[PDB]
Amino acid sequence: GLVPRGSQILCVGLVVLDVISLVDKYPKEDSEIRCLSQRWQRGGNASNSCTVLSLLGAPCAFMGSMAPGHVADFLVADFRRRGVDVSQVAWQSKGDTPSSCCIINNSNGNRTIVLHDTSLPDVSATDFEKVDLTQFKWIHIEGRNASEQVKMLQRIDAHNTRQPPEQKIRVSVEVEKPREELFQLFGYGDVVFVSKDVAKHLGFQSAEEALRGLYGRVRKGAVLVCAWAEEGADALGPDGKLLHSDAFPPPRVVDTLGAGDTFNASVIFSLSQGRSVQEALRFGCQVAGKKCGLQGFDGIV
Amino acid sequence: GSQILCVGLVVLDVISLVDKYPKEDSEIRCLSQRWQRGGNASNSCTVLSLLGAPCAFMGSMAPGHVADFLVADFRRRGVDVSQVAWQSKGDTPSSCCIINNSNGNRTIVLHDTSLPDVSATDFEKVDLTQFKWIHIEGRNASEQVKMLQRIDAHNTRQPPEQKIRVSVEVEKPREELFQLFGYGDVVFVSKDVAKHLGFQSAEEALRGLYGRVRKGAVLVCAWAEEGADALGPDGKLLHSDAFPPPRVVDTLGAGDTFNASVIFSLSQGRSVQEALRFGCQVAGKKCGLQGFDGIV
Ligand SMILES: O=c1[nH]c2ccccc2nc1C(F)(F)F
Repeated sequence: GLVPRGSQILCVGLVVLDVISLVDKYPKEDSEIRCLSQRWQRGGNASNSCTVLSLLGAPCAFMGSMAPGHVADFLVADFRRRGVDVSQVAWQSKGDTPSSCCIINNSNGNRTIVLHDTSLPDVSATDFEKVDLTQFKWIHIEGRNASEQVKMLQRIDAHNTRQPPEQKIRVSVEVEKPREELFQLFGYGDVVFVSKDVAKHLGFQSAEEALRGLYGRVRKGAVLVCAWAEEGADALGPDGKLLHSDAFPPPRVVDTLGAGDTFNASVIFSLSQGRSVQEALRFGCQVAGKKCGLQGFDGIV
Repeated sequence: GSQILCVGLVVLDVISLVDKYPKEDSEIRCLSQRWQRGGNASNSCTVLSLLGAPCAFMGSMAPGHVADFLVADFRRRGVDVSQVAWQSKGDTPSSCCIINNSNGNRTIVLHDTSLPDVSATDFEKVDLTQFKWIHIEGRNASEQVKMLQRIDAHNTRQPPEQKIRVSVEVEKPREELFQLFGYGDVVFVSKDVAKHLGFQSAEEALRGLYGRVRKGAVLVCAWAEEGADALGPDGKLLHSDAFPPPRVVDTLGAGDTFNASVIFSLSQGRSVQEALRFGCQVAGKKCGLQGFDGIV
């Protein structure tokens, strides 16, 4: 139906069906064992950020690859359940909709993961060329297929060029996996989110070290953001003033799965609402903190 | 008396095909993913259907989007879902299956959804005149014995020409299930049940457990790559070497393929030797393929 002009936040990236099983002891190959509990969860960075923005009170839309089937059916119903607009999905004729199987040992708490197959093609620049951008006030891209995502990001810059400053689409990028191909995405977006893993792999031993060491890579006037678990988060703008927020840990830590995604979405939300980078770092840390003492995303606000 | 009835589980098998079994706390990526209609009695229905045998499934199912897929698989196959004991409380069971492509080993992490099992009450509603054979997957032993007694009673009232052949499977090493040994013309005992009783071969297990079977019953024990063995009233051991494929890619449901093919051959009046041999034959073809298409 009718989405008002420049009203939505779009998240471009991965959706996956995570089957999570809790077991007494790790299964030995060729065995038939019974789990304590089993959960079917909708995962993926851009998918999780959508759930959060819906819960935060934001009209939001997801854009990722899915193949028609029963896995896609569960995921779409979950998106819809979290009030996410699913009309921009790139429906693929060939490939398997991602599904990862996870095994949690009730004993040592260790996570054994069997990642989804590579069969499904990622969203292309041509798939993206087809999108009428006027309904989006902000577009967020989870770095995956950088070459292609660069063309998408050039398109938003092109769109923006012919628009008044009050009708310009704000853009954020996320470099979460420590893969070389992605490091070119640093040059795009008004807000750049770099992870602890990417920073550590690049050498940096802290968020100040990362932000001071990678700010050169950003486009003129961009804000480089880094969350460092318990150390809270830092942000660095074009003024050179390193901003910081201490973490807001929960009384006890329940589930940290999707905490960075909660951080990203909350920062995007705060900025989209006209708040300062400092007000936004604080908001992000408050919400990502509340989430960690919760099972899933129910009651994060 | 035409159809073959299978009593037991139906489970959604969420399959991931790996090149090597994952190490604890590791993070491997699978080659392919698939959903499959699992559960022992359900797998046996796929096989019987494929062998051209009119069959039916009776098991507990919760209406939903999972069961809708399962029923669409049964229907695509030709399995009579009419006897499904539909429940209201709970969800349909589901399992995570890691299939090692290199050797075909299958690791199953099962989620049993508390779904109430098919009871003697559900079974009394069944018209036993359409059935040629009845196979029961050892689950609620005390409850299934009542279902078995009901079949013997129908048999006493019928000529040897129109009697129902009955087969039982004891797959899990649960002491409740040993009562089933017990009933039925054919009794399938798994290698894992046999090992859990101190037996180190299919021949050992048969010589040991035969005393526990109904008078005139055939006790059958498959032993993976070591083939299968059988023992009847005559006290003569029957053996069948296996039919391994050059490259073993999927052992998920091989035992159910064996059981169903053994039932199929016997239902068609072939000797226990021929049936043993056919079971190994079909279980072998299946191990070289992913799933069940192309086993015939
Ligand atoms: O691995 C196997 N598992 C079986 C399980 C039951 C009956 C026959 C089987 N054959 C094989 C194989 F050796 F032929 F492949």
